[PDB]
Amino acid sequence: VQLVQSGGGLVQAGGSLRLSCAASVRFFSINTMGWYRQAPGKQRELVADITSSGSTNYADSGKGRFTISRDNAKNTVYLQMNRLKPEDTAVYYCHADYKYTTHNTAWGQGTQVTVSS
Amino acid sequence: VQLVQSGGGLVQAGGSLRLSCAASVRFFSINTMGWYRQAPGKQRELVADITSSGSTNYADSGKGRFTISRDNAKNTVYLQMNRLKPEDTAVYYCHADYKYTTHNTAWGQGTQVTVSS
Amino acid sequence: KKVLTLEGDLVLGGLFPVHQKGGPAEDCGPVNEHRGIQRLEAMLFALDRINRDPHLLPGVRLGAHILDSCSKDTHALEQALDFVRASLITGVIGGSYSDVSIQVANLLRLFQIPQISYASTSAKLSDKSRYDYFARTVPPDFFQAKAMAEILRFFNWTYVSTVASEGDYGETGIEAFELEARARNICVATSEKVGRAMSRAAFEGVVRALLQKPSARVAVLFTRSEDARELLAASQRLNASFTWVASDGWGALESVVAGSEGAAEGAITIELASYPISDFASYFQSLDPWNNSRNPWFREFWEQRFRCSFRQRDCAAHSLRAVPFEQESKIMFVVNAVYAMAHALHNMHRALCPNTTRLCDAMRPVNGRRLYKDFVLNVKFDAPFRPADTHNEVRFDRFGDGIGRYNIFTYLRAGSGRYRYQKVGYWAEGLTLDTSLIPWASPSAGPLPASRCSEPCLQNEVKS
Amino acid sequence: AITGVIGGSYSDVSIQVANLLRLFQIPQISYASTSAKLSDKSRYDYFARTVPPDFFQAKAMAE
Ligand SMILES: N[C@@]1(C(=O)O)CC[C@H]2[C@H](C(=O)O)[C@H]21
Ligand SMILES: N[C@@]1(C(=O)O)CC[C@H]2[C@H](C(=O)O)[C@H]21
Repeated sequence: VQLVQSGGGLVQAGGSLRLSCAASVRFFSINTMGWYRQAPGKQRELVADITSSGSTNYADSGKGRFTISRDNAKNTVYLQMNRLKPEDTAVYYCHADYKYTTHNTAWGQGTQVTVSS
Repeated sequence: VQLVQSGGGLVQAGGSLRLSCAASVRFFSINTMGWYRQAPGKQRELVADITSSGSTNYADSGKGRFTISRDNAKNTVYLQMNRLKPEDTAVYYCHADYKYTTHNTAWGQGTQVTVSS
Repeated sequence: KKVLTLEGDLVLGGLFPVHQKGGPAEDCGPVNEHRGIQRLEAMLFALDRINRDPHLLPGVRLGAHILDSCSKDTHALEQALDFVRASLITGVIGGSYSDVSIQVANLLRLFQIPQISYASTSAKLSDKSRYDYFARTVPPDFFQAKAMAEILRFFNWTYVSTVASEGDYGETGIEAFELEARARNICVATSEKVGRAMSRAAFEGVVRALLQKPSARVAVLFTRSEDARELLAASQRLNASFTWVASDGWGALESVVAGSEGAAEGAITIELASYPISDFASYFQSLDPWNNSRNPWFREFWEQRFRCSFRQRDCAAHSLRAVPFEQESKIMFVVNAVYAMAHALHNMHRALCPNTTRLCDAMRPVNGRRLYKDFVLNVKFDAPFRPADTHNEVRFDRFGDGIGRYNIFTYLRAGSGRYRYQKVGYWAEGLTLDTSLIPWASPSAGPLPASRCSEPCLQNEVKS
Repeated sequence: AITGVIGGSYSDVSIQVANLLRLFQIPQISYASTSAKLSDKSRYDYFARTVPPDFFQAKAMAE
């Protein structure tokens, strides 16, 4: 499946932001959809994930942040910037888990989320 | 499994030839081994085959000819030319069937024979 | 190895399986009299139609560099290398088999030039992360396995067998079929694979390995044309008569039942949903080996079809109009692919050259990325040579594939004078069967061949 | 002229570069790709690796 993303935004610290990630159904049962952050040439870190059944997990530094909401109808995940900081200057991505003989994960394009002074 | 051939020879019609074809076991159970004849750019045609259990098969017009004999210890086949015909100018290829998740068939090199008047 | 080249402003490539599978002697042997030659001539006919079309590239005459894949990955990749020697053409309408299109896409994305396949339905070709400069008019083959599983569930075929070819078509097809059969309570008896360089004895051994389970009265197929033909021949020689479930490899092809029409009777096969082109038949019937020197493969096909010998000049009176002609389920797809490439080039021209008609300075270097991006979205046109009843149109989805529609044929009419198939149903986001046309499925003739582990014992006395 | 390639470690990269080298008539060795698919010399006449194929390791794991 293809993952489209919207809502990059250029806000300062302490502002609000909405990052949306949608996908195509294609009669596929996407069983997990979440978000990731990483820098060009580095490892990726999970920030938020939902297994489409209620189990929601976050990062070690984003337990009280990164509020996410998804629905099994449109297969769209919306993330909100609760509290911003100058440490999340990395580019974000959203992933979708589909299990069709491969258990592969489909990623999306890049969305630039940077917070300055 | 790789196939090697020998016994080219050069004689007129009515002579005897010994087409030998050996292979490497590599703990592979070659269940069937035989010969085919064809020309570059044409379709293959079977002339002799042994399934390593006494049951042998020949061509539609070569039942009384093309004496084939295979061995299980050395994994080699030997074909005889009792009576040569001018229509036997096609090139021969020995094949061996191996079943390792693929049921593939391995061939060898061509030994072009020539029958004159 | 002969090269077929046309003259035009911009040339597009093509890779067609004109020759059959390569034998042990040469790289490729006999000529595909029904798949390679017919699709090649259909591409040539559609190119001639576009060159005479005032609405599609009026001033820009698009050429052709169509070549033969010889039904082998090595020869296909060598021809793709001959393609990319210029950048080392603009597009490539080529690739029938799955692995051929896989290797061609691997070599063409390396040079950033698009590719619109016409017969390869492999699911892994839809992976845009690995094959981004690739598209196809045929849809993928994971819901084709869904259609096969729905057909099997329609006839209550639980304990079934499987057979496929090694590579990228049989593996993914069998995987999808198993995943969609485990969800429909349909079991796999024997999961096997066949190779490429095969013989009659290997297929006889395959039939013997499938005969040791008499409970599996039906075996689904994801093989190619030659593999299905050899399997049918081996089952006919071993007196094994059981219904098959074929993929696009067999489809509605008459060369698979050539000689083995007995062991293939009552075999439910699935082909792509298409229509016979009313203008390609008039083009192919009017072909002659002397008035069509543009294609030497046509001369070879004429020599190998009518048992001709050009060194004997004997068959100077034969013609295609005398013999019966039957199109394929992919001629529509090859003409849709070349017309989609032409429409993409036309839209790119009208976007980059909005004043003149011929190519411009910014058009001579054709950027494959921008061309593919302008093709995947700015291509929506009614299918060429479409009947007046249907409203079919060529639309490429997000993955560069076609709409999901299949036809279901069966081999019947055991009389030697009317050996043919029969469309019994269509699969389009759902299953539709008409058992009144299937001989064995009708209850008046007899019960349908069941394929289960044990009999449906009654709960009254014996428990489950 | 490269005159040979020490090849990749993974298998997909290995088969891809082996295809490209067969196109250009270039030998190839390998050191980590233990795939048995690369043992088929009909498709990869080059790519003679110093590591055993997959089925040896599969038999080892079965034992
Ligand atoms: N089903 C295949 C495929 O790759 O999708 C494999 C064999 C063959 C069909 C064709 O040539 O039209 C195509
Ligand atoms: N086992 C692999 C192989 O292709 O044989 C796949 C992953 C990796 C090992 C390596 O890089 O040394 C090699």
